[PDB]
Amino acid sequence: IVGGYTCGANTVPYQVSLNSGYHFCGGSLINSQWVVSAAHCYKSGIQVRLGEDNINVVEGNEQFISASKSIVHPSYNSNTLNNDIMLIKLKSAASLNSRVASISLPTSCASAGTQCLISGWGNTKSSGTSYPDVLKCLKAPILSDSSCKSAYPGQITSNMFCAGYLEGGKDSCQGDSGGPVVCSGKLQGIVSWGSGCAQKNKPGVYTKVCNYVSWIKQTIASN
Ligand SMILES: CN/C(=N/C#N)NCCSCc1nc[nH]c1C
Ligand SMILES: [Ca+2]
Ligand SMILES: [Cl-]
Repeated sequence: IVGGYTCGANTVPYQVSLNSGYHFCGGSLINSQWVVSAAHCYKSGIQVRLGEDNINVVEGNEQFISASKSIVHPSYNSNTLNNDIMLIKLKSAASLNSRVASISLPTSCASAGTQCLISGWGNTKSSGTSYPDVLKCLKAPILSDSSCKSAYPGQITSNMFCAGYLEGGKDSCQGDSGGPVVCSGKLQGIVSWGSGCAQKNKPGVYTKVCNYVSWIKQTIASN
């Protein structure tokens, strides 16, 4: 997260770190046994880390649970990033509490202007590189479809929305991938892609989760 603030330990209790020897992607807990992330975060050997603030220090609220099953969206295209969504089933149910909690799926799609909370352990600099160890937060509005398409001509599908600031300075970045965009207690987005981070007229591009709710519920019900 560039131009954000320190969330505060366990204030984003649905935020997960995906770990393969190191944090490499975020995710969102949507029930005791399932995480939503980006398809582009897919790899084997995933350990899901919940109750995390400092990902380099055991602080006392962590649950470390291995993935049993990953499911990349059937229609994921790694070239266009269309349908950038993946489900991870945990080997055991997470123990749910104030610091480890599922986030609600949307019943309706969110609209441009809706303020959202974007979070992750990604890079904090526009130019150069510094990884925070504690979770960073950004309040960002959803941008209009027309702005998003003007910013990235030829690239924005019906499964994508822009959120952030066309003036730049405030964005998601490298390592925030797969992480949540929450708007009024609902998971409306997944950190998917962008052009650099926090550049003028190059806002963050998010997976539009409301399009995927029936696939998510169907998949959970049979897996
Ligand atoms: C992560 N999504 C973003 N939000 C915004 N801006 N940032 C876009 C670039 S981040 C770095 C990168 N680019 C390709 N692969 C990787 C890991
Ligand atoms: Ca920790
Ligand atoms: Cl529009």
